[PDB]
Amino acid sequence: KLPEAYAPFAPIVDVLPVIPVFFILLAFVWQAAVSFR
Amino acid sequence: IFTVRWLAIHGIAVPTIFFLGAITAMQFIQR
Amino acid sequence: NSSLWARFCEWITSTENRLYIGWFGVIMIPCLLTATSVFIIAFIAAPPVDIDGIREPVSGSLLYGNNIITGAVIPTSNAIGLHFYPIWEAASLDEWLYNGGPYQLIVCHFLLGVYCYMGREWELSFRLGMRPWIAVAYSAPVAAASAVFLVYPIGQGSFSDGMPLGISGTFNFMIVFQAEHNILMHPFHMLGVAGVFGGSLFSAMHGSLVTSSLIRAHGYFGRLIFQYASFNNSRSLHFFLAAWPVIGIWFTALGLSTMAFNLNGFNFNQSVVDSQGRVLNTWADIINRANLGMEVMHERN
Amino acid sequence: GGRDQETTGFAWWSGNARLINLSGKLLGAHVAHAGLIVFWAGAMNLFEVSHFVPEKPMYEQGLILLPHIATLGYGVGPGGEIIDTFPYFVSGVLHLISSAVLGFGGVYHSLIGPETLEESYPFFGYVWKDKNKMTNILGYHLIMLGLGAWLLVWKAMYFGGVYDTWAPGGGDVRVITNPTTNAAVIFGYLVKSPFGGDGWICSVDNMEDIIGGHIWIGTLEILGGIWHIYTTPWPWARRAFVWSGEAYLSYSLGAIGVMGFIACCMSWFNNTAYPSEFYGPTGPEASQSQAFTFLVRDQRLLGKYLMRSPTGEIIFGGETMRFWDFRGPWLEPLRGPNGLDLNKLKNDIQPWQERRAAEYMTHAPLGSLNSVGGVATEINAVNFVSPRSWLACSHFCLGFFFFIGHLWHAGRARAAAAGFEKGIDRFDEPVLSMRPLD
Amino acid sequence: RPFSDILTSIRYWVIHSITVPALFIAGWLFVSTGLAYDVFGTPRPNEYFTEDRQEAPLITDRFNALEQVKKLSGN
Amino acid sequence: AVTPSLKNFLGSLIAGATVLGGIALAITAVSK
Amino acid sequence: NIELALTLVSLVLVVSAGPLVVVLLSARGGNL
Amino acid sequence: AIGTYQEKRTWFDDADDWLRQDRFVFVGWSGLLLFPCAYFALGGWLTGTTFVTSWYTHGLATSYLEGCNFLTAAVSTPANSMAHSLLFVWGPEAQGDFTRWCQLGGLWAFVALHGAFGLIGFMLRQFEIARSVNLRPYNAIAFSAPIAVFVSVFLIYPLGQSGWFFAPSFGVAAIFRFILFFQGFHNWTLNPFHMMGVAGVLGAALLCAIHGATVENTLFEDAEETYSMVTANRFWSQIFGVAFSNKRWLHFFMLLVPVTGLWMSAIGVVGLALNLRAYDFVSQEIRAAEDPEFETFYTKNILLNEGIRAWMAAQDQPHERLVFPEEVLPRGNAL
Amino acid sequence: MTSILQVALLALIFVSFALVVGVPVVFATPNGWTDNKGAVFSGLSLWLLLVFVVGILNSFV
Amino acid sequence: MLTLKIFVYTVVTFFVCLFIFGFLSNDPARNPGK
Amino acid sequence: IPLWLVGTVVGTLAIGLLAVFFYGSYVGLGSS
Ligand code: CLA
Ligand code: CLA
Ligand code: CLA
Ligand code: CLA
Ligand SMILES: C=Cc1c(C)c2cc3nc(c4c5[nH]c(cc6nc(cc1[nH]2)C(C)=C6CC)c(C)c5C(=O)[C@@H]4C(=O)OC)[C@@H](CCC(=O)OC/C=C(\C)CCC[C@H](C)CCC[C@H](C)CCCC(C)C)[C@@H]3C
Ligand SMILES: CCCCCCCCCCCCCCCC(=O)OC[C@H](COP(=O)(O)OC[C@@H](O)CO)OC(=O)CCCCCCCCCCCCCCC
Ligand SMILES: CC1=C(/C=C/C(C)=C/C=C/C(C)=C/C=C/C=C(C)/C=C/C=C(C)/C=C/C2=C(C)CCCC2(C)C)C(C)(C)CCC1
Ligand SMILES: CC1=C(/C=C/C(C)=C/C=C/C(C)=C/C=C/C=C(C)/C=C/C=C(C)/C=C/C2=C(C)CCCC2(C)C)C(C)(C)CCC1
Ligand SMILES: CC1=C(/C=C/C(C)=C/C=C/C(C)=C/C=C/C=C(C)/C=C/C=C(C)/C=C/C2=C(C)CCCC2(C)C)C(C)(C)CCC1
Ligand SMILES: [Fe+2]
Repeated sequence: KLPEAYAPFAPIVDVLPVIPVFFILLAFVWQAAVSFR
Repeated sequence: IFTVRWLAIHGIAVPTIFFLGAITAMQFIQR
Repeated sequence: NSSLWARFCEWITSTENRLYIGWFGVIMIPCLLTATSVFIIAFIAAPPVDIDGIREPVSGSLLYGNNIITGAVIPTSNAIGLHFYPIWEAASLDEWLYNGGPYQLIVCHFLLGVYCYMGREWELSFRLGMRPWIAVAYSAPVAAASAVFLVYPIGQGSFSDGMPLGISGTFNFMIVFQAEHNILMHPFHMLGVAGVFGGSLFSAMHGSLVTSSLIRAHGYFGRLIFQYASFNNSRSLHFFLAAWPVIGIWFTALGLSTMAFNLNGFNFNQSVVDSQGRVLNTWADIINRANLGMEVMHERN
Repeated sequence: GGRDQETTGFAWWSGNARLINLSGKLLGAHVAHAGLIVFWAGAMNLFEVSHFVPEKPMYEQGLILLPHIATLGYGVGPGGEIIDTFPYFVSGVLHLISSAVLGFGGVYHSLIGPETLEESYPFFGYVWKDKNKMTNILGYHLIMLGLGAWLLVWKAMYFGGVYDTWAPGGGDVRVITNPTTNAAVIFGYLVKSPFGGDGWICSVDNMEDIIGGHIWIGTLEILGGIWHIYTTPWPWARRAFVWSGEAYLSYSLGAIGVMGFIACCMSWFNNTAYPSEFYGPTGPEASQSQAFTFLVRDQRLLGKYLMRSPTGEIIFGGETMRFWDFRGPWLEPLRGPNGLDLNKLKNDIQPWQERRAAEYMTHAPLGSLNSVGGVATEINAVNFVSPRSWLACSHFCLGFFFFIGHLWHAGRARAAAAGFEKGIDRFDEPVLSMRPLD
Repeated sequence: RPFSDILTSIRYWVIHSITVPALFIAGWLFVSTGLAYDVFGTPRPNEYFTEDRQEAPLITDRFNALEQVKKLSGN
Repeated sequence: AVTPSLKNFLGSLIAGATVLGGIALAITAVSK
Repeated sequence: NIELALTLVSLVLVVSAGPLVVVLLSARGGNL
Repeated sequence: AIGTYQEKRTWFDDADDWLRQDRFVFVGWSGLLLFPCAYFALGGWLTGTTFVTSWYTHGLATSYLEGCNFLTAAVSTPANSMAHSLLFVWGPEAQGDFTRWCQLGGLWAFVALHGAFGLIGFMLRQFEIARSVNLRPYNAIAFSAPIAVFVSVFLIYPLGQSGWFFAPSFGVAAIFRFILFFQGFHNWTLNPFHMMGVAGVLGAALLCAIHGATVENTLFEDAEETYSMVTANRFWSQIFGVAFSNKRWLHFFMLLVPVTGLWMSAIGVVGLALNLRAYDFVSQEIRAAEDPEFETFYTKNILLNEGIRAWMAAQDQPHERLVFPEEVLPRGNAL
Repeated sequence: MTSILQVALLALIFVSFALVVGVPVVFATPNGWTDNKGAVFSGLSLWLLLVFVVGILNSFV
Repeated sequence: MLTLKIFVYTVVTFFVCLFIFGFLSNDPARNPGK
Repeated sequence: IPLWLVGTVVGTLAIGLLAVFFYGSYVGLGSS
């Protein structure tokens, strides 16, 4: 597991790897906000 | 208001929402 | 090149030939012709092959009591595995034929031929001055051919597991593959079935709509389906026709490539259980029982 | 400042294509994407460390990065045992912070900054047709890659060492002292056929060869970098290549798809750069371990599990005979010049070899998308799919996609160079000038 | 009238702010309370097998099947 | 209703006739 | 339990971290 | 008022005028048959996948309520005891009890029949819309193929068999079960009609991909055709050897390939409905029997079919109550 | 010690979230980078220094 | 067998050389109007 | 309310429902 000092911060790490998918969805939603120029 | 498109959308959606609620409820079912 | 005042180069690139050869054709025509000749010869007459090194000579030649449907070019012997087995490595031509060397010869030459065929498609896209992506579309059947003939042997570690060059052999390969990897339940093959069914669907719709429109379209389809048609312009419709089957077949080829490396389809065996833990059957485990039958009957041993 | 379709000719679904001629915005996008890569590296390293129990093997826990760090000899002891997990955590954290820096940089040059830095910063400015400057950039990156390879070499030689799985008694973090710099040995791996037996570079069988090849590649890449910085392509090079941004992207896509296929096969087969102590048993390794452990178990209580290879060697019998090319650390000690010899199989077998063989038999790379181990005709009882299977599958998919991308972009680059990107000229066509008889 | 106008307008959101959650909750009570099992005949997880029957039920009578299914189920 | 099956079938016939009459009346009313 | 709640909070904060930026740009400044 | 020759307005004229209005959705006269039937077919399938069980028909737990996902959820066919009963809610079995009617598997019959009539209504809708804008109804004729497939495999095939039990249940995993059932029992792959159908389907997919790619690649730069027919014709003449010189015939061929393939598949499944199947080549069977060493991929296929049959009939056909001891179940090592 | 490290690292979490929210809107808004260069650079410096001190505490622990 | 090996190697080398030299012969893609 | 924001919200709720469905696929009935 993580080192003891960072043990309470396990849950945030559990959502870190999924963020690139959120980046591609962010590109898509930004384009939607732009109205697909 | 009670147009044909209204009737079609509601007939497709109201059961859809009910079934989605049922499915989500049974997701957290026992066992 | 540059032979006799570049006459050979002029002729190879010449577009006046009935069939454009091209520099990619320089490799396709010999490779494809060698594969064709060896396949025809092996199908017509070839000694039985030990598809597995158990010394059970499976026979796939027409002269050896087979028909067109049953006849096949047997995969290479499991003893050879992934080893390169051209004629010059076998102790004799009889030994080469007995171990299924013609299958490797045909598969290698044919894969090179189809790759150079994509190449020729690009070459004549460029020569005629059009946008060269017919090769990209053709990469789908080529991808599937590579997956069934090259990638699956690589993953399984033996060319004996490649698809036999036959019809009944193809069915046997498919049955075995479902037995061992649950092809039907894998999302990529499911997506490929969707791709093929939708390809037929859109081919039929496009044919019917264009045939009916050519009295000498958009309104008919709009009133027919309730969401209307997004591809109002013909260019978008034709790109959709290109994309749907192409990417569906790309994904089924990729699915097979993944199962080559032992990544099977969805396994929902004993997914649902009783309160006491008793397994409740579904369609998944009936498929599993079928797979068990195929698996046990495959292992001739 | 995202422009629009009319002013650039590229729709939103081709939006990034608008960055071909925007050097600064393109650089910003590239740096942001590098930040994304490093973000995923750090995030997944931290995720796996948080979900990593040292007592269990890495492959039993579906860890992909942790094997990669361990192969460098970071926090791993003899036999693949884990001494401490701190090296992996610090690797992940450093990756995450560096990714933060890279992401801030990528947002710069893209949101606000020089859109086209050709004139403000001539050193960093480039025009795709400008062969000299493109070669300058290529040479800079060749120098960087050579420095990375030499950094690996220094890590293996002048540092704690690299995890040699071929050391006696299993494996351990060995310090490489005399890497094989013999040119013939290094390039015979290239010359080796990619078929069964030879196996091409996937058949490296010792860290000495790997580090020697890395020395050679680092030196070659450095020399090529200084060569490209100080040289312009020859007339034949200028004649045989399309010189445009999409052409370079096509070339990179083709090379990187080939590399993806190579990585797939090497992760599926190789077990020295991918030690089986971390990535799990190779499929061939799993089958051979099954046969070997059955052999020793039946001997505890020769024709049952031994036969003759087509070449002539003594190999394991049954359906695993196809995997007779497998060369593992736990099997070579009991292997003689004539394949496997009965005397060593009777006396040489140490308990650690048997334990490793049993462990590899249990955790074969058979799996399913449900992360369920075993053959498809197996009940839901175990949860394991070997990291080798995941790596091979994912990287084959990515390599195939990137080869398709090479095809697409190379076709488009040739069309753009020849003016066919728009379509067929309506007024006249190349076909209309040819003889009607096809 | 068109999709853009009707979904953009806040009237749709306010009128459907009390209905869509109402239907979702209706489904949730339909499932959790077990009314789905009672009305659709789906056995609950603790009643797939009874004390009399310890295997998958089988119905043989074609016409007199109502009573057979009543017996096979918990009832 | 000499048999329960015949009673049920006739009930179904009248139910379907009622459904057809209802849809016919609905289209008639909504026509104008 | 508490760890799952913290994970959900982190997930929703992440999911909003981008939409917050785009909505701020759409409202404030107008560049987007 | 309005009519052919001064015909007085009647109720039918008003109904036809209302049903054919150019509103958001074309209802039409065929709408009265399509919308109720199709809506109820979809609703029945969704309800069956969500709530109704298959425990009392097939001995399976196949629905979202019981714990199955999208792939394994299905509306299982009625038990073999029901034979070909249409299983009305008011029928002699499940006499008005909706709960038991769902338990009897009558929901599959509901979905199947209402979907058959929805398909009829949709074909009639194609005809009506084609007549509305005065176009040839080639799309309805094309849809005759999927209707033929549905009638052959969901209605004619069970009708020729012992009951609705052996129809394909409306589900992904259940359809896979049906497919493997045909493989094991009917050797449906070896059937020449299935061969023609798969050839047609793959050829239609090929035509779709090739036509899309070529029309998108032979596009003209910047009332008139948008792609160069001559260029595509030359490209395929000099690449493949044959090319379409007429757009009309090309699109008609794209129409004809999948339709013919599915129709031949439907004929083959009609044959299978009576167990009239091209299962075996008698010559090869006798050759293998007399010569143990002789073996081909066809004999291996027959062995795999036997394995599927014997290992699956225990659970796939509960009504037969088959209990195969381990010693009689066919195995590869037992050959 | 451990609690000091945890509070400093939670502060780093919050400052990083604030930077994610602000740096993009600061950069993309018209006249955003100008007249706010000091603020954004101070935020980046604070984030870097806080990372460094968190690392120092980790070394101490 | 060795004679066959040499013959096949020669044939493959000849064809691959033709392929490579032919693609080296083709003029580079250029736009006449620009 | 902007249409793009409505689409974003609908997509986020759909993704959440899909995640809940898969979570149930891994815990509870149908999880073994
Ligand atoms: C390959 C990526 C890349 C490239 C090509 C550029 C290029 C440029 N940047 Mg950008 N930048 C990047 C990454 C990059 N930057 C990143 C990651 C950040 C975030 C820290 C920034 C932040 C940034 C700012 C804030 C500014 C620039 C500016 C500039 C311009 C001038 C910079 C210069 O010459 O000073 C170079 C100065 C130096 C002191 C050189 C330092 C080199 C050391 C050795 C760093 C270590 C590099 C080494 C190879 C290790 C590699 C690490 C690797 C493993 C990740 C130029 C167009 C400036 C500009 O356009 O306006 C004037 C500007 O204001 N950049
Ligand atoms: C991860 C891959 C990636 C990357 C690095 C980029 C990068 C870029 N794209 Mg591309 N794009 C991508 C994926 C990607 N895109 C995808 C998947 C699509 C399909 C939807 C597009 C579609 C697309 C179009 C249609 C266009 C771009 C454009 C651009 C440029 C934006 C220039 C500008 O003024 O910003 C414009 C955007 C804004 C001002 C608002 C963006 C604000 C976001 C929300 C910031 C998020 C920051 C981040 C989460 C915070 C972490 C960093 C923090 C620590 C500092 C930039 C170079 C544009 C361009 O330059 O072309 C001319 C353009 O027209 N892209
Ligand atoms: C180094 C890699 C690389 C780079 C830099 C580019 C860059 C570019 N490509 Mg290319 N491309 C690549 C790889 C690459 N591509 C590969 C590998 C393929 C094959 C799949 C393609 C296929 C392709 C096509 C067909 C087209 C481009 C186009 C473009 C341009 C605009 C793309 C854009 O705005 O994004 C837009 C981004 C999106 C719309 C998002 C797409 C989201 C995808 C479909 C979902 C993926 C899901 C998941 C991750 C898949 C995983 C699979 C797994 C099994 C491995 C730009 C010059 C377009 C163009 O006009 O070029 C000039 C164009 O038409 N590319
Ligand atoms: C309008 C479209 C439509 C169509 C075509 C169908 C068609 C069908 N439904 Mg569906 N259904 C519909 C609407 C429709 N339904 C609606 C709106 C509902 C909701 C109430 C249902 C609810 C429903 C259920 C619950 C069931 C069906 C079933 C059936 C099937 C059998 C029906 C049958 O034979 O008895 C009805 C047939 C008639 C009434 C015959 C019509 C002929 C004339 C008009 C009647 C005679 C008139 C004459 C003048 C009087 C003669 C007197 C004489 C006796 C002396 C059939 C496939 C059953 C089935 O097979 O499921 C498995 C079933 O269980 N349907
Ligand atoms: C599995 C493959 C497949 C599917 C799913 C499919 C589906 C569809 N094709 C249609 C059209 C067509 N299909 C065509 C050619 C083809 N279609 C093919 C294969 C398919 N076609 C093939 C191979 C061809 C080549 C001949 C044509 C030419 C058309 C059209 O004109 C039409 C269209 O416009 O295309 C978009 C639509 C029919 C109108 C409708 O909603 O039904 C209305 C009637 C209904 C819904 C009642 C039937 C209900 C049935 C029995 C299923 C009920 C149960 C569930 C809903 C499904 C269970 C699913 C589980 C098994 C997983 C629909 C989108
Ligand atoms: C407990 C039930 C829960 C239901 C779900 C909750 C929502 C409420 C839904 C109510 C309806 C449910 C279904 C009834 C469930 C139920 O309990 O049914 C029971 C009932 C049968 O009752 P009996 O057979 O005992 O009654 C005998 C006689 O008095 C009447 O038949 O069926 C009917 O109501 C009539 C059938 C439908 C109408 C006639 C057939 C329609 C098709 C006509 C087609 C004509 C052709 C036209 C061509 C164009
Ligand atoms: C341009 C743009 C784009 C893109 C972009 C990108 C892609 C970016 C990236 C970026 C990035 C990539 C960033 C990053 C950042 C990072 C950070 C900021 C980090 C932080 C960290 C931290 C804070 C940590 C913490 C921790 C640790 C250390 C470990 C343990 C645990 C914890 C968690 C505590 C798009 C197209 C969409 C649109 C337009 C705009
Ligand atoms: C580290 C390593 C190693 C080694 C390495 C090496 C040695 C490498 C090398 C590498 C190399 C050595 C590479 C190469 C490559 C090449 C290529 C990739 C080529 C390509 C080509 C092309 C692409 C062409 C084209 C063309 C032509 C032909 C002409 C005309 C035009 C064109 C352009 C079409 C070892 C094993 C020891 C260890 C482990 C790993
Ligand atoms: C009277 C009657 C009836 C009827 C019924 C009905 C009519 C029903 C309906 C129902 C319905 C009407 C339902 C619906 C459902 C729906 C659902 C269940 C959905 C789902 C969806 C989903 C799951 C989605 C997903 C997704 C994703 C996530 C991906 C992206 C996109 C999308 C969104 C696609 C009954 C049977 C009672 C009885 C007999 C008679
Ligand atoms: Fe067309």
